[PDB]
Amino acid sequence: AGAKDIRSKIASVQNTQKITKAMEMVAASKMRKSQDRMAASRPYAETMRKVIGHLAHGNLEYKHPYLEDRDVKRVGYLVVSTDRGLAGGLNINLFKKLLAEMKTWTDKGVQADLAMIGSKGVSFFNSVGGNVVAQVTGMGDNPSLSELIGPVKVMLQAYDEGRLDKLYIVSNKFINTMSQVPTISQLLPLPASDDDDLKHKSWDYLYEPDPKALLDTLLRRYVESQVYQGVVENLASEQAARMVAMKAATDNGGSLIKELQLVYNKARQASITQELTEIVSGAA
Amino acid sequence: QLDPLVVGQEHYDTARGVQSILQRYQELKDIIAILGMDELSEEDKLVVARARKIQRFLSQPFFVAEVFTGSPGKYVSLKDTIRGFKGIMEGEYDHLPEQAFYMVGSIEEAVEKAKKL
Amino acid sequence: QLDPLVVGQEHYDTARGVQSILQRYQELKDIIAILGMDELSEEDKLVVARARKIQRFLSQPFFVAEVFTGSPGKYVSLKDTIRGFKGIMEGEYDHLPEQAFYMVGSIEEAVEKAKKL
Amino acid sequence: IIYDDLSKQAVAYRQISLLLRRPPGREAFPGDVFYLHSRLLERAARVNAEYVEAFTKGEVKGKTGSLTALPIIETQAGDVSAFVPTNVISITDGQIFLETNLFNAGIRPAVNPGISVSRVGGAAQTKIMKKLSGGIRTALAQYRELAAFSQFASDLDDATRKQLDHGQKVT
Amino acid sequence: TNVISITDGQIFLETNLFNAGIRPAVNPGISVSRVGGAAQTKIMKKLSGGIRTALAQYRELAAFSQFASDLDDATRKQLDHGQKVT
Amino acid sequence: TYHLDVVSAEQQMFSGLVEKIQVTGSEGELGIYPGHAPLLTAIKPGMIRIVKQHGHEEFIYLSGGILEVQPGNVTVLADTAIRGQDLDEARAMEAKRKAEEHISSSHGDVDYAQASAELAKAIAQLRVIELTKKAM
Repeated sequence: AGAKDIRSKIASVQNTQKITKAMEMVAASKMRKSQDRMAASRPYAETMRKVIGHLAHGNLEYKHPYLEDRDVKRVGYLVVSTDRGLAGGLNINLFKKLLAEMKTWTDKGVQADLAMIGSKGVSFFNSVGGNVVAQVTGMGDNPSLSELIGPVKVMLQAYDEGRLDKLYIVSNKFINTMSQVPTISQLLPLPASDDDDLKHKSWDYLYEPDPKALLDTLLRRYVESQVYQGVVENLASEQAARMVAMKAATDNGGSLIKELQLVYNKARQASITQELTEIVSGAA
Repeated sequence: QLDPLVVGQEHYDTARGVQSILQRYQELKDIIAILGMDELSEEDKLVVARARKIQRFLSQPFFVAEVFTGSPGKYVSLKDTIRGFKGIMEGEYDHLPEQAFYMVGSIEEAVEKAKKL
Repeated sequence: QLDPLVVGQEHYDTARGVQSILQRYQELKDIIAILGMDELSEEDKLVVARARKIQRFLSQPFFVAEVFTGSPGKYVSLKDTIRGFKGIMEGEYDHLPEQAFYMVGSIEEAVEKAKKL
Repeated sequence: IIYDDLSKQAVAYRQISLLLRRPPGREAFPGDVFYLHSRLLERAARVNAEYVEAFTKGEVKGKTGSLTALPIIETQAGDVSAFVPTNVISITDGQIFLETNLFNAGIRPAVNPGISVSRVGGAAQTKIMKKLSGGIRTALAQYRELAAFSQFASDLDDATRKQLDHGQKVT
Repeated sequence: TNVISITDGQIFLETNLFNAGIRPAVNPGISVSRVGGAAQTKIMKKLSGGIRTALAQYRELAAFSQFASDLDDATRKQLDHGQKVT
Repeated sequence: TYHLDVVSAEQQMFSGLVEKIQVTGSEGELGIYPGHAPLLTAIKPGMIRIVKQHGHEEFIYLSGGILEVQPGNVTVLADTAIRGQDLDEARAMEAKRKAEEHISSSHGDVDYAQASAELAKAIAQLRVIELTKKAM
C-alpha cells in the first residue's frame, strides 16, 4: 500500500491494457485474411465432389472400399487444435466434445485412434493418455496442404488396411465473427450427399486409363482437401476467438483501473492527513 | 497449538495442505480477473475448482444463527472434519457441485445435499 | 560528460554501440524464452552472441576483491577498453567462447584465456 | 525573463517560513505558497499603450510593453500531480513538457506533443508558421501511439505504413 | 529503515512464502549479508554459489510459470531446476 | 474459345478464356481444343502451355493433378507438391516418428510470442485483487 505502490500498479495495468488492445487489433485483421484464405478453397473441393458424384454414385458404380458402410470395430479421429494460447475455451470445448463421443464409442467396446493437428491437442492427449498415432505441429498461421499429407496418409493407409472402420474430422466451424461452434463430422465412409448426376445422363467421360484407377486418387485427394478446409476454418475460428477474448480482457483491465484509483485516492488523502497532523501537533 | 507435537501429524498436515491450496488460489486471482478462467493450465483449473470447494466447506450453520437463516445448526467433531478436508484435497469428492458444500455439517451431509441439487 | 565533443567520436560511438547491442538483446531474451534459440535469424543469433560477450566482458577482478575471490586484480586502461569493446562489436573475436571474456581484464587476456578453456 | 526552477524557490520559502514557526500546509509548503508564485507570475503581462503613456507621463505614446516569463519546474519521475507542479500548471498559460523517454532515446529537444499545449494558440504564431504547422501537432500525437501499436504487429496495412513512415520522417 | 541502515545484513521473512509452504520463509532475492562469502566454511562457500545462480535465474524466469506450457524446453529445464532447489 | 480454370486445393492459379492447351497427360501427351468431348485424366509434372484468346501464350508449371473436361468447362485440379507413393510414405513415416519421440516444433508467430511475453511479465506479481478489496 501507500500511494507509491498503487500508482506503480495502476501504471502496469494500463500497460497491460495497451498490450491486449494491440492483440485485439492484430487478431481482427488476421481473421479477415484467414477467412479470405478460407473462401479460396471452395472451388477445388466442390468441383471434385461433382466429379465423384458422376463417377462413383452415377448410374453405375465401382465397389470402392471408402464408399461402403462396413462394420465398425475401431474409429479414427483427425483432431484440429490451435498452436497458440489465449484462444478462450475453444480447444477445451472441442476436446470435451470429442472425449464425450469417444467415450460413447468405447462403451460399445470399440477402440479409437487419434491423429493430431496442432500442438495444443498433442499436449492435452499426451496428458489424458489418448492414442495419438501421428501428428503435425507448428503450422501456425500458414497451414499448407503439403504438411497435412503425412497424418491423413497414415489414416487412409490404416483405413484401407482394415485397421480403421470409420474416420472423423473434429474441428471448429466458423459461422459468425461472434459465434463459432465445435463439430465432429464423418468423412469416411464417404457420406451420401445428393449431387444427383441423373441430369448428366446426357454425357460420359473418356476415362484414361480407366475409371477405377482415377476414382481411387480422386477420393484420396478429396479426403485430403476436406482436411485442409477444416484446418483453415479452424484457423479463422481461432482468430475470431482470440479477438473476442482480448476484447473482454481489455474491458476487465479497464474496470480494475477504476478500482485501483479509488484505493489510490484514499491512500493519498490519508498520507496528507497523517503528515500534516504529525507536523502541526509536533509544534508546542 | 498447531504443531505436529500437539495435534498429531495428520491434523497438522491437513491444515497446512488447506493453507497451501488457498494460497495458490490467491496467487491466481489476478490472472483470472484479467484474462478469465480459460487461460489457466489444466492443472490450475483443478486447484481453483478445489479451493472453491474448500472455501464453502469451511462454512457452517450455527445454532445461534437459526434466527437469521432458519437452517438448524450443526456440531462437527474434529475427527469428522479432518477426514472431510483430507477427502476434498485428495480429490475423492471431486465430482460434486460447489453448492453441495455450502452450509453443511460433515462431508456426508454434503454428499447428500448433492443428490437434491 | 558523455557527448562527442569531450570524449571523442571513437569513444562516444563505442559507448552508444554497446548500449544498442544490449538494448536489442533485451528485446531478444523474451523471444528466446517462448520460441527457443533456433527461430532467430542469423544476425539475431550473432547479435545475441556479441551482446552476451559484451555483458560478460564488462566484469572485472579488483585488487581489493582479491580477498573475497582470491583471483588477482587487473587494471584496464581506457585505450584497451575502447579497443576491446569495438573489436567485440566489430566481430574480431566472434571465434572465442563467452566464458573467455568473463573476469579476464584486458582483451588480450580474453584471447589468451580462450585457449585453455 | 526565465526563472530557473521555481521548484527551488518554493523550497527556500518553506525553509524560511518554518524557521519562523508560521503554520504549515499540504506537503509542508507554507499556507500561502500558491500566492507566492501567483503574485510573481502575474507580473508577466502585455500592457496596452494607455498604461504605458500614463506610467511614463507622455514620453512614449504608441508602444505596448510586455514581459514574457518562462518558469522552470522539476517533477519527480513524471509526477505532474505533485503539489507545486499543479499549482504552477494552474497559474500559467501552457506548458512545454520535456519527456525523459524521448530525451534518453536521442530525441533532443524531447518535447512531448499532446500533453504540452499553448493556450493562447495560433494568435501568437507568425502567419507562415500558422499555415505550415497547423497539422504537425495532432499528426505526431497520433503517430506516437500508432508506432506503439506497431511493435506487436508486423504485416501492417500500408495505408498505415505510409503514416508510420511520415511520422518517423518528421520526428 | 533505521535498523536496516545500521546492520550488516537482513533476513527478510515473507508471509506469502510462509503460507505457500516454504518454511523458513527467507526471501533469497532481497536478503543480503555484507560479511558474506568470508564467513562460510569453504565447502559451503564452494557449493552455494551455484544455488545463488540457480535461484536468480529462477526468479528471472518465474513470470512465465503461469504460461509455462507455452515455453521452450531449453528454459523449461531451468524453470524446473529452480522449483526443485526451492 | 473455352473457359479454363487451374485451381489448387489452396488457391486459384489461373482463370480465363483459352484457344488451346498442350498437356503431358499420364498415358502420353494431350492437346485440348474447343468442343473437345468430355474427358478425365491424371497428368504428370511439367509445364502446361496456355494459349489465351487473341493468341497470347503463357506457361504454367504443374506438379501433377487431374484434368477434367465437360461441354464448355475444362479445369485442372493441380496440386502443390510432387505426389507419389515414394514421397507420401516418407512423409507418413516422419509423421509417425514425431508421435513417438514426442517432438513439438515451435510455431513461427514471433508477434504472438512477443505480445504474450510482455503480457506474462506485466501481469506478474500484480497482486491487485488483494489490494482492491473486491471479493471474488
